[PDB]
Amino acid sequence: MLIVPYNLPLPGGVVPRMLITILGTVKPNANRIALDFQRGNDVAFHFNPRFNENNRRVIVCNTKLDNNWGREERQSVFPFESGKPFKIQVLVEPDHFKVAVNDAHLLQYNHRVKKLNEISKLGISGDIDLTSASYTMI
Ligand SMILES: O=C(NC[C@@H]1O[C@H](CO)[C@H](O)[C@H](OCc2cc3c(F)c(F)ccc3oc2=O)[C@H]1O)c1ccc(F)c2ccccc12
Ligand SMILES: [Cl-]
Ligand SMILES: [Cl-]
Repeated sequence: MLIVPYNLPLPGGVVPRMLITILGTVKPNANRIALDFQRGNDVAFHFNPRFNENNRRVIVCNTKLDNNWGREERQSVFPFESGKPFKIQVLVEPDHFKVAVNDAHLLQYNHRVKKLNEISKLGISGDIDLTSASYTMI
C-alpha cells in the first residue's frame, strides 16, 4: 500500500525511547531488504537482510560515512521469510539501536553516528510490499 522505496522523515532526528515500526510483507522471490536511518548523505544505521549471500540468509548492518561503508556487523539469525508478513521495530536506546522482528529481539547496533538529533530520515527499500511505517515515543 506504500510506494517502495519509501522515505519516512524523523523530525529532529532520533532520541532514546523513540520506537520506529515497519509493517510489510516480503515478496515471493526476495533478494534483499534495507532500512537506512540517514544523517544527510550518511547512513547511521543500515539494516540489510540478504536472502542469498553465498546461498545463506544473513542480516548485514553497517554505517556509511562520507560515501564509504564501514565495518559490517553480521547476524545469522534470520527471521524473515519470503512471502510472509513482518513487523520490524527499531527502539532507539542510549547506546544502540535495538531491533525486534515479529516481537522477538533480533539484534543491537551500537551508535557510530553520535548526533542522534540529526538522523532525520528513514529510507525503506527492497523486495517488500510496504504496509505502514510510523514512529512513537515509549
Ligand atoms: O553488495 C554487497 N556488498 C557491498 C555493499 O554492502 C553495504 C553494507 O556494507 C550495503 O549493503 C551495500 O548495498 C547498498 C544498497 C542496498 C539496497 C538494498 F538492500 C535494497 F533492498 C534496495 C536498494 C539498495 O541499494 C543499495 O545501494 C552493498 O552494495 C553484497 C555483497 C555480497 C552479497 F552476497 C550480497 C548479497 C545481497 C546484497 C548485497 C551483497
Ligand atoms: Cl556524529
Ligand atoms: Cl508516525
